[PDB]
Parts: sequence; structure tokens; C-alpha cells
Amino acid sequence: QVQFKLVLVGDGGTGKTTFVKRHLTGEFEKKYVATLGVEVHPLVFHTNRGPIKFNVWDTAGQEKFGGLRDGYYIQAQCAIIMFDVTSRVTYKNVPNWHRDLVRVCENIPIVLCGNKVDIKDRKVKAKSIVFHRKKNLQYYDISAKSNYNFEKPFLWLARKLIGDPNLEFVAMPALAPPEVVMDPALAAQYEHDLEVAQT
Ligand SMILES: Nc1nc2c(ncn2[C@@H]2O[C@H](COP(=O)(O)OP(=O)(O)O)[C@@H](O)[C@H]2O)c(=O)[nH]1
Ligand SMILES: [Mg+2]
Repeated sequence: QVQFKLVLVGDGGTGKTTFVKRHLTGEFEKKYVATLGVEVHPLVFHTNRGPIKFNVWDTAGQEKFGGLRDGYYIQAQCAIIMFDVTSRVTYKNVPNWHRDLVRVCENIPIVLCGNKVDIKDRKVKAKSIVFHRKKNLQYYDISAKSNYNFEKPFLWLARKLIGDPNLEFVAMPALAPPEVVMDPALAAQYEHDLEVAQT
């Protein structure tokens, strides 16, 4: 089976667990790891070159005691660093999560995700999101609760992991029905703000 360990890191409360739980089978088939304080979610996606499985390591909350232990990271093949777009301090900590990540795994492909963009009073805007630009990463706005851009980080990762740019997902995974509707107005504005920042 084509399988990658994906570690999901970032400040406590950014919505890392809410995000991974959108993938319904991934939540139903998760495996708790005694030693490590971790739940590992098998997120399978179906691409035009066959199935791929992201084994997502979600923390049990230990990041809310200080940077989790070293074994959580080892043998990761890819990563998502999350922050919260309504809390600047979580954005300020990205370089730290990245430092730890690169300290234990080297140059694994890494997607940066700004979460909770369904929330109207957004604090960390496209213009201020520059970290991915310097450290060679991919950035996406997401809203875990509305499934907004859910597939994007995993499509970009699959593209990088497999070595292929035209790779598509042939079918969407079954996702938790949205708990908020992502405001189409807000989506358009954000997409416009990103395109502008990027030029
Ligand atoms: N509005 C909004 N709230 C969210 C989103 N994702 C998570 N949350 C809320 O943020 C809080 C922290 O979520 P959690 O998944 O436990 O974060 P973690 O500590 O990084 O695992 C919870 O109250 C979630 O309901 C989102 O996309 N939008
Ligand atoms: Mg969590």
C-alpha cells in the first residue's frame, strides 16, 4: 500500500483535531497509540494514479504542555503546520513548529494551513502570511468546520510525495457534513486577497 506518515502540528486550539476528523472513515478507523499520546487517522484519498493513504498523527493535546516529545515526529514523510487565522500568536509560533519539524525530519514537504477562515472577524490576513514564501512551503486558508479547502493540503502533498503535478483526486473522501456554511462572499474575498498578496 502507498502510505505516508503525516504529522499535524501547531499550537493547541488551532483546530488540528477538528480538521483531521472531517475525514469520516479516518475517524472511524483511527488507532490510539499507548506510548506516544497519539491517534493515527488513516486518511485514504483516491487519485488518478490509484489510492494513497495519509496516516495522520494527531496529538492528544500534549502541545498544550509544551512542544511534544521527539518520537512523535520521527519517520514523518510530510506535515501540515496549522495556525488559527483569528489568533496572531498561533501564527507567530509557525517558525518554531517548522524549526522542530525540520530538526527531526529534514526537508519533508510541508503545507501551512490557516484555519477558522469561516469566522468573520479574521486577524491574520493574506498580506501578513509570508512564512511559506521564505521557507519554500505551500499555504492554504482552510475552515475545518465547513470543509472549506479540506482536500487542498492533501492534493498538494500527494503531488509532492509521488512526484507528479497533474495528479488529481478522482473522488472526494466522505466528509463530516459542514457545521457552518463557509460564507461564499468571504471565500471570494479571501481568494482575491491571496492572489493579490502573491503578486
Ligand atoms: N469557527 C471555527 N472553529 C473551529 C474550526 N476548527 C476548530 N474549531 C474550534 O476550535 C477549538 C479547538 O479545536 P481543536 O480541534 O480541539 O484544536 P487542536 O487543539 O489544535 O486539536 C474547538 O472549539 C473547535 O470547535 C474552524 O474551522 N472554524
Ligand atoms: Mg487536538
